[PDB]
Amino acid sequence: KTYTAKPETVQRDWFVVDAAGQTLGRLATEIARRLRGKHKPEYTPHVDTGDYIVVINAEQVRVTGAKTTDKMYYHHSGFPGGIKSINFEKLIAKAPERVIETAVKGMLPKNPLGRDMYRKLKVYKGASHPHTAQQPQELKI
Amino acid sequence: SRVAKNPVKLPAGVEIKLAGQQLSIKGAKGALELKVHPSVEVIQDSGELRFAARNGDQQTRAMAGTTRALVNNMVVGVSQGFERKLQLVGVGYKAQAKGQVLSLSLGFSHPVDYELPAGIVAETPSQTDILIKGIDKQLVGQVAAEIRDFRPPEPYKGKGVRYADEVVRRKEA
Amino acid sequence: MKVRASVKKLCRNCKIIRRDGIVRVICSAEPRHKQRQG
Amino acid sequence: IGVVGRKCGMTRIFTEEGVSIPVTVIEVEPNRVTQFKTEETDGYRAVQVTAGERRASRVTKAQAGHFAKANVAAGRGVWEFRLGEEQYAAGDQITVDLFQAGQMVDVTGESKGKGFAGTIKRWNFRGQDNTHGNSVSHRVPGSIGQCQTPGRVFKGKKMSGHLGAERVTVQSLEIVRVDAERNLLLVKGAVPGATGGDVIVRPAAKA
RNA sequence: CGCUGAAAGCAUCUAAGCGGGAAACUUGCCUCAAGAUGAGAUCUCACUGGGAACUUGAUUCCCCUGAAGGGCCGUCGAAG
RNA sequence: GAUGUCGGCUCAUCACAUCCUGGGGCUGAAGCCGGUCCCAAGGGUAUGGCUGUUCGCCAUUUAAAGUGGUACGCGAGCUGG
RNA sequence: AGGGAAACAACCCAGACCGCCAGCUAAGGUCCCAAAGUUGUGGUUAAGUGGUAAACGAUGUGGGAAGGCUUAGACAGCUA
Repeated sequence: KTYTAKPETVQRDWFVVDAAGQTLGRLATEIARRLRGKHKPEYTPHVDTGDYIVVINAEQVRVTGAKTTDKMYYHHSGFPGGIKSINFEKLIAKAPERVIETAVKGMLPKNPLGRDMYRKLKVYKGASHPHTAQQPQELKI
Repeated sequence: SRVAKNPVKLPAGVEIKLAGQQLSIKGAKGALELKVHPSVEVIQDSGELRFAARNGDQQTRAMAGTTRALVNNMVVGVSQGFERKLQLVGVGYKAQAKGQVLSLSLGFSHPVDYELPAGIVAETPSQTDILIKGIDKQLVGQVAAEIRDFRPPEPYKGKGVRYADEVVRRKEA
Repeated sequence: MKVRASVKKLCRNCKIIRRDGIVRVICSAEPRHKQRQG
Repeated sequence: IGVVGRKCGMTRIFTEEGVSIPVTVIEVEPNRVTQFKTEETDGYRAVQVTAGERRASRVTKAQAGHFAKANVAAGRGVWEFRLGEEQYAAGDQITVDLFQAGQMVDVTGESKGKGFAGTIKRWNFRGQDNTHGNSVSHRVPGSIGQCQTPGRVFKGKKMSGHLGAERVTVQSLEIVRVDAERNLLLVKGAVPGATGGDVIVRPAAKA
């Protein structure tokens, strides 16, 4: 019968991404492919096999056309009349690391695996990460 | 005909410091003007300048005309000082420059004290005239507009600040 | 201004400008020819 | 930076002109500095300030060693104040003398607490009638929400429950007199709490 | 409402560039707020015994040991 | 083999096609007032006489006494004209 | 009944005797949720059109035939 992966025998790696002019949703579709594990031959859906990602410049990211002065990010507070909105340009000066997380979070399953695949994503707005001990390799510059 | 074909013919010892990306005109009577062009082709001849263009879009056919008139204004600026004649119309109105402060009397309750931004000087030969001397059109023209919008004119009396003579309309009461 | 759905010239002095995606009419003569949207 | 006082009572003093000034009297124990939080370990920049006289049986050995880095030898309570830029070192009695006459101040206390209050006392919620046919419901609340279409009650409503011993500040009062000999601040107005409470006096925010 | 300015020899607030702009928006003022499962940060205090089984992040048992502290209990409180 | 109908009280929430306050083209806008149209939903938005009345018509105010949705909001919350 | 249209008796596809961890296809599809092309070629749209609509308005733009005047100096512009 066909082989399934085992969670105590899984091997995981450390990648680092530079986002310095990458288009937002074309960058983010290749992170979310490699967090789920479609690049490995031993992929089963019910276990998590995938590589930790570190993203280093989450403020250099680029969007196309007139979308910088548009693209409201709506969310509701719970109270009556509590709808709130903030566009792309004003958001990126407030918290730059939450643009690129909410784009990847919507390209994942909504399971308790999706919450577990989302913990392998680690973004930074700086230029260096506190993970030199794990020694991530570069991919796809 | 197009303005992008006519050359610049810079007069009387005006120095170009061109890097290809950031042209820098330095002359006498004021200096240190510089602009950056997005993508045109600038050749540097024996006393003139011609602005060639790249890819024949609507947006390179439009840049080479704009960047020609901007470079031409930097040449005249170190040559001639840009000025704007603002006259004052009305009783009880006056203006007097005090160094770098231009303070006015416009019939308000408190007097306005307008401050000039940079190396640009307002001289008053009268109580009802302003002369604003500078080196670039856009900065002379901006300061002359912001003085004008303190008390704009009136079709019934004309009682308000008013620049270079031909601006006004009227009607009866 | 005078918001319409059909703007057009009224005298010889009116020029029709499309400023920031909207069809305006400005008149160098009399201001009662100023028309906004159309 | 401010001073931690104690509410003592309301009095009334007279201008010799003829007017009366309602005054709240506040006792100030001199306040020792426990520690000084620099910006480099802690991020922010603050002090710790302590009022005295607690018995030396109730301090735990965690605390008793904490008031021995500085020789504070402390009593009840440990408050903290966020400050812009100043230098306070080891233990320094911050006294009343920061203030002068005038000097708009802010005063934070808790409040007196009322137990479980209905909507009339809590929210000032005018009630139904008394005669004219009314049943048992004489000062109950009215209706809550709409019919079928939200179906729910809507968060944030104004029902009833526990008037507060919550923390309340009154703002922009003024100092009438500063007494260094008996350690008093006299403040013109009302001060939140009960008598014998605890009160913090900051220089004013708005001003 | 503009200032420079082409395309479109002129004009033109716009295509590039550069400003002024309202109780609405975001801070600003008062309160809750690390169950913020991403569960943060400082300072200071406590505890330094063996043995066997089975299999060694070693697990389990037996015996000595119970500190920092906290809780029950009592007198109460402008806290309930 | 049951979804209790009009007006009042209590408590409300949203829309904007704005009654008030805020910014402002044009006027057959002298000044004080206005007329009309674009932008704006932050907080406000009357006590009474007469009728079962909502509506209305009056008396007197006020910066102004807004027009709609929510089973023509709301009876396991009240009344029962 | 099954697959497609986000969920969708009656619209498209196809009519289930039972078992299989076997292969080729239909309508619908091939960036990630979600199985399969970030495939090749030639153009077009900048409005997020695509991803709701009418009289009507407009120097938006791409193509195709038309003409009208013009180095004897046209159209603009500054000059009477």
